[PDB]
Amino acid sequence: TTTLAFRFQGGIIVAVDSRATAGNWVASQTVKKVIEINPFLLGTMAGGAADCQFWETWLGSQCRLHELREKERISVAAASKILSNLVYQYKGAGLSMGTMICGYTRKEGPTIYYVDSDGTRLKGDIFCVGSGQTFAYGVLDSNYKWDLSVEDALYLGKRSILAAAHRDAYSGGSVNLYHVTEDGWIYHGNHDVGELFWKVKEEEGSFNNVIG
Amino acid sequence: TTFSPSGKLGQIDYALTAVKQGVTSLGIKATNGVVIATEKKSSSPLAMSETLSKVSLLTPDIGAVYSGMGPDYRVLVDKSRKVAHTSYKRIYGEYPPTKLLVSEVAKIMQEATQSGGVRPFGVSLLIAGHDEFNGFSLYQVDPSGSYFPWKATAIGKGSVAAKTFLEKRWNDELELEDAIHIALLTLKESVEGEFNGDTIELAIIGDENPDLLGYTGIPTDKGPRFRKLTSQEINDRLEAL
Amino acid sequence: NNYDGDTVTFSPTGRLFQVEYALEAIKQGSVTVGLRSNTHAVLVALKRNADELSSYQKKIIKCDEHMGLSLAGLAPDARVLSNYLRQQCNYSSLVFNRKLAVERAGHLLCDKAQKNTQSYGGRPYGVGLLIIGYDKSGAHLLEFQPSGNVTELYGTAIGARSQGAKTYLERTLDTFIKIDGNPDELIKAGVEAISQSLRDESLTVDNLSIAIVGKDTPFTIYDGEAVAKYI
Amino acid sequence: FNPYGDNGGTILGIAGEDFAVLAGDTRNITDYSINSRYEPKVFDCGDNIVMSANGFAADGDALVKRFKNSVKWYHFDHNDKKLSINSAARNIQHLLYGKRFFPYYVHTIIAGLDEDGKGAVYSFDPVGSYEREQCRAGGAAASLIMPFLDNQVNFKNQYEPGTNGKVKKPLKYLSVEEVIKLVRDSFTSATERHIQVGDGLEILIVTKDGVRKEFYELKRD
Amino acid sequence: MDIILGIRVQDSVILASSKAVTRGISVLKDSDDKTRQLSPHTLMSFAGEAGDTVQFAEYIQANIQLYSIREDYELSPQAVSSFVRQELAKSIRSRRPYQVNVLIGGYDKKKNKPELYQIDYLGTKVELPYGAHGYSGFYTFSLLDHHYRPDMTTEEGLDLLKLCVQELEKRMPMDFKGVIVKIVDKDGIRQVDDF
Amino acid sequence: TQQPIVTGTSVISMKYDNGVIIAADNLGSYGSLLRFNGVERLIPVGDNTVVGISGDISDMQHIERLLKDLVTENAYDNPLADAEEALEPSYIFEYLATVMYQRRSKMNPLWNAIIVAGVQSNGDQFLRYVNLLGVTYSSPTLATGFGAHMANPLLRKVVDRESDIPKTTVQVAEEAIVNAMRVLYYRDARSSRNFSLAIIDKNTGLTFKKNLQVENMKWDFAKDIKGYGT
Amino acid sequence: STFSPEGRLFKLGSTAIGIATKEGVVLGVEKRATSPLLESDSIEKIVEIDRHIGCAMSGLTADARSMIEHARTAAVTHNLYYDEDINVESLTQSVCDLVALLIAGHDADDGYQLFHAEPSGTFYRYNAKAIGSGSEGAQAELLNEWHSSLTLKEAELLVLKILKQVMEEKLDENNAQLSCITKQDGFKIYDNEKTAELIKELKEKEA
Amino acid sequence: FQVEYALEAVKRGTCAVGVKGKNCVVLGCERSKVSKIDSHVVLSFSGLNADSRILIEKARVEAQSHRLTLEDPVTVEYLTRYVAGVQQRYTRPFGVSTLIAGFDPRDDEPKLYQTEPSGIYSSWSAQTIGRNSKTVREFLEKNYDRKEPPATVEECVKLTVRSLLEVVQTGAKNIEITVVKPDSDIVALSSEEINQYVTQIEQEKQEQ
Amino acid sequence: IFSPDGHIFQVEYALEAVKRGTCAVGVKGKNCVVLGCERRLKLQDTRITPSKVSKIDSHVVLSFSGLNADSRILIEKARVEAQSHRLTLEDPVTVEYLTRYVAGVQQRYTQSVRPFGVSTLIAGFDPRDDEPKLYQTEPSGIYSSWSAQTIGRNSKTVREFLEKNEPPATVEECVKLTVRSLLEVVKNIEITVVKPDSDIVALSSEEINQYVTQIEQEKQEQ
Repeated sequence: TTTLAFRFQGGIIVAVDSRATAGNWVASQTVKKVIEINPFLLGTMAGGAADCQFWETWLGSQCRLHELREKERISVAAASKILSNLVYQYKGAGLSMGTMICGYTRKEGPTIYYVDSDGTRLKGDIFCVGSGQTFAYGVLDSNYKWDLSVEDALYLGKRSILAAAHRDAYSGGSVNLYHVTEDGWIYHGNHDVGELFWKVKEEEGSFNNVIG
Repeated sequence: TTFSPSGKLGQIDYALTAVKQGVTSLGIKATNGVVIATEKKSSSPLAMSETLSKVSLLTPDIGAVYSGMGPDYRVLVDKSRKVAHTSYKRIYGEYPPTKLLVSEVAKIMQEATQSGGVRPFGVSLLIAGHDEFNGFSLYQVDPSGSYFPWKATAIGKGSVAAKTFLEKRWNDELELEDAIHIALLTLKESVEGEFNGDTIELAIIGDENPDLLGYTGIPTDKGPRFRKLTSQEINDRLEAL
Repeated sequence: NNYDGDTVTFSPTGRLFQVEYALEAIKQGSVTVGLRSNTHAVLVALKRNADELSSYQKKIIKCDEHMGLSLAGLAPDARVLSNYLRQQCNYSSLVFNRKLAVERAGHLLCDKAQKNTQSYGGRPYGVGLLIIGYDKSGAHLLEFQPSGNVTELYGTAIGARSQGAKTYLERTLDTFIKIDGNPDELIKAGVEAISQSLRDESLTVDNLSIAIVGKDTPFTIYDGEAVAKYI
Repeated sequence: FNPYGDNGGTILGIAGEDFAVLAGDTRNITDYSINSRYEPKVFDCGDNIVMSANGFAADGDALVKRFKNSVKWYHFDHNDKKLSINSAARNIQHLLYGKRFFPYYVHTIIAGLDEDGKGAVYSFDPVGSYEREQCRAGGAAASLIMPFLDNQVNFKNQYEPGTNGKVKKPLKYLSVEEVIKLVRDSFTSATERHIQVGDGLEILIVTKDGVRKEFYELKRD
Repeated sequence: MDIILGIRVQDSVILASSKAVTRGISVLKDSDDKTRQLSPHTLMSFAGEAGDTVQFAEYIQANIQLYSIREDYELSPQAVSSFVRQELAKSIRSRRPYQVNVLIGGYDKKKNKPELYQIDYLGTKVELPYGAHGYSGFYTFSLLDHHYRPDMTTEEGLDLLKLCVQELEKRMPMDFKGVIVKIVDKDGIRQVDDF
Repeated sequence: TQQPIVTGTSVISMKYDNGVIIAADNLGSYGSLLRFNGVERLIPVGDNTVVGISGDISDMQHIERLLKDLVTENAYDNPLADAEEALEPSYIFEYLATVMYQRRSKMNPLWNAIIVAGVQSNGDQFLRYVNLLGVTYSSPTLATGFGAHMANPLLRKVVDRESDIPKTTVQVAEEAIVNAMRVLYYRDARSSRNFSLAIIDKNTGLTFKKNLQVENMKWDFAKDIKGYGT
Repeated sequence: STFSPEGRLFKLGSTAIGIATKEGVVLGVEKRATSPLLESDSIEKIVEIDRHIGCAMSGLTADARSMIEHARTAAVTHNLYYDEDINVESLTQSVCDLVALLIAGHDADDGYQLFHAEPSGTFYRYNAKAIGSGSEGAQAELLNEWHSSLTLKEAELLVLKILKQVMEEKLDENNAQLSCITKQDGFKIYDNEKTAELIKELKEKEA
Repeated sequence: FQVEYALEAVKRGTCAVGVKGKNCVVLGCERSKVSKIDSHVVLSFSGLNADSRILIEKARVEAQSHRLTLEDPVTVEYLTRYVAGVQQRYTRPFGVSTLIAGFDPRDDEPKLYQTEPSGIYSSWSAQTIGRNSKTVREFLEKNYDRKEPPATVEECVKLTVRSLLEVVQTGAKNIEITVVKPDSDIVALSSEEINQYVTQIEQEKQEQ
Repeated sequence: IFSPDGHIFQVEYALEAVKRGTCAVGVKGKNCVVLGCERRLKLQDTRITPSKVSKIDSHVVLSFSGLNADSRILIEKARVEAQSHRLTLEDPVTVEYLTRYVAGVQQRYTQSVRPFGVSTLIAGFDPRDDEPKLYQTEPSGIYSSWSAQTIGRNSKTVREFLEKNEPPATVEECVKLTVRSLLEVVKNIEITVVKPDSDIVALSSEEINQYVTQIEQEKQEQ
């Protein structure tokens, strides 16, 4: 799996692949690796599909109880803290989770919290998660800028996931992109790697070692 | 058990009345020992009064006597033994001193005075004992859990007359045998019925009794200081009386 | 009197006042009629509305395709008893693949209701139920009361003014038990019986509720437009 | 004490416009011994839904019984109303994840028509994790069955001739009969090359007209 | 792996902790602060397993703040360190031990003395003039033994800390991405921009 | 139970045109020691049901007690219990399967394999298998232990599919069962010469032929074998 | 916990009114701030149970608030377990399975519903209902005015007229409050401006 | 009538007064009842101070537990809700009414609330609880204006002291004042400060 | 359960029981805190009878009035808590902290069984400070600081005497004020001198006699 999320002047760009695998057998190529907690909060699942999907769906219900009780949205810090505490209380029980809690709040701005099985919770501007995280980092750290335009940030996320999909066996499928804006999150669609790769090779001229 | 508008605990006074209805029991401290005495009534001439002893051992250094409801005394006594072993000797390797065991027994009786669903115990105890640090001791423990040390005291239906007699007889230089003499006289003056070694019973917290230790060859262990006076031992003193 | 206020106290005459007042609780409720033939069992209920602007209470509870019941008295106690009956039938199905026999269900409800009439702190169920079902032994109809008594019956009526309905059922007993091969006449006899218990009111498409179960009929409840053909 | 086994079954859900198909072999296995030739593992679940819990047979039975209980209780509470495919998917997810640390080793598939009338197939892992899919094989011969279904149902790696690999073949709908033919051929191949498949093929068809069951013979050797 | 160092100076306690956060093959962050302000004049730095460090740090901080709120005065650094030790030692025999080593540097406003306590994950409290946890002590202790004095001012302490940190950079294989240095003294807690 | 100590080896059964036939040997083996030869592993539970059990003998006796308790508790407040609302084979099997699966889930399994054979009140034959893991299935022929490998092919040669059941008479099925017993006696080291056979017929009810002997053994060819190689 | 010999087990609050229509359900509550210092915006006599269910109450006493929390938990857990919003009647049953209440909301099973808990805890579905001391006078007007073709626009003025008729003080956007649930918008509370313009519409009707 | 008797017990507690300004919220009490629950929020009570201890400790523990479960500190709304919830759960019940005031995390709007033995709580711009709460509340209604609110800390403290001095015998020794300000800038007015303001108002009261 | 009009029955009756108990007196000095009790019988064992003043820790003592049986429970609760505080924190309990705990334990029995019929004065010094401390408690579970205060059956009288009788300067004046309060209200008096550094001492009968004879000579003078 490859997932990345980076803050920039226009908000947050969240990109993830689609492939899910069980050994060598590729189980599916259309796994939705973003759980949509609320119109302003976005989970990014990696590792174990069952654990992430179930516990972030439950986090959605906790968020709903939060608005109903307090009439204001759960902060990104609060949701990430709930998830971190929950995952921590099952440490050693076998949970397999890597989660970036991306959201936007009036009193927080754009914010990303990295959460994983071992209980860690990190606030940060750039995160890559999954088996392909290093390949995504190689591109993000070499191309990331705070003042990227929205189109350039979307393309950077798409390209960073494409690199990991190319180089990592467990990170193929298709690229799903989300843009967490001041007024919510925008789903910028699904891009199949089998076409994105050739489009990017032609336009950039990169992947010069790949025959074609 | 709750406070009455006058500030008194309501049902405790009834337990004290039950104690006042009990048979006379005595305690006297000599400089070198302690005597506890009491008359034992009988339900019928056929009953073997020798089966029941109103005086009972709590620890080899501590003994107890009572006036009031006998079954309550019996259950309180085996509770007292259980606490004296489990709570103190199991930890410190030694028997609790008279003060500590008296405190634990008072706690046992006070729990009933401060808990619902149970009535207070209907017995007042005189717990005689000895310590290496506090020395000889004699404590009266009331149904309320209030306990106070006494030089000499009496409880039961003969309480007031026996107390006024002890106040005359007691002095700071009594030896244990003088205390036994005074106890015999005081309890004889209070027994309305027959008075002999089988109706009266005595126990003493005195010097060590290695003859009762039951084994030999350990110089450090000393043996019980509590011992009951047999019917023949009491008859000897009443004859010499 | 001083023996009325507790369920665990016999009166000097040996009566359990706290249970007889539970029976009065059913006597407060509206009438519901039940009757059976050898092949079909039918329930008929006169529902109540709190106000002209208010909908009527559902007096028929469907357990499943082979069993169901109706209510008279405190509805929440009916909820509790019906969900317990559901639990028992569901447990039987899971653990044995066995349709819980209607007599077994009746006696299970009897046993559960008896407990409240013996232990302190519990309140007798202020609701009586008519239970119908069809199983391997044919159609059944049961009468349940707060005291725990459960009775198997050809027909009966519980609730306010149910005595007239019971009198009509007793009069026509030899007739409706003969009804064979068709449910229409049985439902007609049921609605005729319930009509005996109406004062200053009449059966209407909104008051009446009808249910039936039988050999060819999984438990179905007719109401609204469906019951128009019987009123 | 090993509390798990593998009874060697295969199931296959395919969805399209107007219909959903859930097919699975009837062979039952323990090691290299055939337990029974005809043990259905695809079930008509009522409410126009079809369910299968292929994998370890005992856990399949247990999970199916639990889901029957849950759907019946849903009928008890919500006035006998029809249960939707997504509601069933969430119910099964909660059933499966309720035993996270002692999982049901069964790969569950439910197929049916969604609230919009379009075919839907939901597939679960032993822990939960349901994904709605256009087609999804499962069980022993999933790896044999599924690539061919990709090639035929979705025309992956197929391009219009003469376009030199630039124009993909469009994904026109398969009719129900064509899906039956594909399922039969795929299960024939799985039977022929997989030792755990070949006794009998049972197919349940879901459409607005209701569930429809068809049975086909396999090699049985 | 983490670096956490502490030096007790005549007037102040100087705590330094590594900025890197490593998870598996990749460094996730290079600016992490491995410290929590237990009280206005008490500061704690922690090292150990990923979730355990922060979870224990926040649990301890919440408990210390609750105690301070309840009693309406700041707990002495000795009391804070004893509470932390009791929580750590109480955990190793529980189902979920905290694999967390902590250095508590505080200024005792009542004794008017800086105090540094080293507490390992087993619950071994010891008051030290200079402390280090894990392998970070294997390089720094000899240098600290050589150059340390009781009477240093905070600036000589920072120079000594520079020596220790650059020794760690030289000889130690891991890249800990520098340290973040905080001084605890009479005036409270502050951070040094570039010691 | 974590390990079987004393065990009964195998049970076989098949359904014929009018009912089910089931058989099992009477030997419980303590390891390789053929210790107890009088064990009965066919458990009648009515005129329409018989339960065959394999595996641990103590767990078999526990299961027999469970079946006795089922029969006892079914009759409570059940005036019809002797002719309808009586315990069908399906109810017995479902209760046993639930118990077995629950024990499995608690990691305290009954080390038994159980074949519940009988006829439903509607006359349909009932024949299902359940083992310690809770795995259940039905087939025209069922077998346990070495029967699943040795005997089951022989029975399947008679009734290979559901279409063959009405073609199979009582005598054909009984001959098949007896031949399967003879083969299992030949080749199963845990088996015994003595076995019990029960026939449930939709018309004539339960027949229970106990302590049958394996007969027509073939050994006279053994005199010509002269050891390994030469 | 004890029956009387008649078979029964052994009103002063502020008024709340509600109307149900083919187009939506409208709820209204008397605010009656006890002092000008009291934050009128902090008087939440109407609360959301779920995105399509709201509850109007005579008074948000803590016993009511615990029931609100239980109902909210029931709705949220129903969504979690079934991936579907709780039906109104199912929610009322769950709360009953747990003060005068007007549980009202919308669903695709029975459309627009309003529920009132009778003193014995048995919920009744209503076309129009009022509670509190004003119910005694309100009920006759509700019986008079409701008709099957009642529009939401007319229902708002109906509830406002009931409030005007029963309230102790001249209606304004602060002393009384409205809320409605609609299939498209869900449960929403009329802001002070909308309440104000509706009050002016009521005055224009009076004029 | 148990809660009614609890309210009667409240009627015998010392009076407490709260006032909210544009940038300040000030609590006053007759002769510290105003006690800090978290760095940014305080609680004041009137009634059985014996029963108030359990409520205060539960509130403090809940505030810290919330800060531990969620990264964010408690809001005044949340703390008021918890106080009401606990105060219900014992319905002998606590014979205490309370005020809760402070600021939300990274907030700028002062909050003030009141809570009752019934468990009822509501937001107030100014409120009183205790024995003479009726007179002080009547006095406040004619001296506070929603459409002309206090602008500065000085105005808030002046209004609180003036309200308390309506019934208080001798202010310098019989009243106490605490000032709550954004970002945990809470402060308690010292003797010389309170005496300064008290004398400032005294110079005017004598004139009329 | 509350009484109508806001009273609490059992606490009022526990206060009555306290009022009928024997007295306990306290005086706090500039440099020490002195607690005094009147012992208020000819056969009662004086040598071993416990003094009413009890240690709760090395630096703090407790004195009580009312039911003697309940005083033991209260004292053991306080001692256990004082040692538990040192188990959790190094620093010993402050006097304020200990009085707060005893108030809480008294209160908890009123809402939970009967209240303790005990009221207490608490004195001591903080673990490393030197200011005198004196505090009071009653069955309701409320506490306050004091300069000199008394509890028990003579309180209605001796309390005004102590109000009549600028804190005293030196321990001689402290013990003098205590004994003069005991004697002026009408030598059998316990006097316990509490001093920083955990020096807690009870004055002997002969020391009491010296002070008492000096004060009676002063009383003769007038």
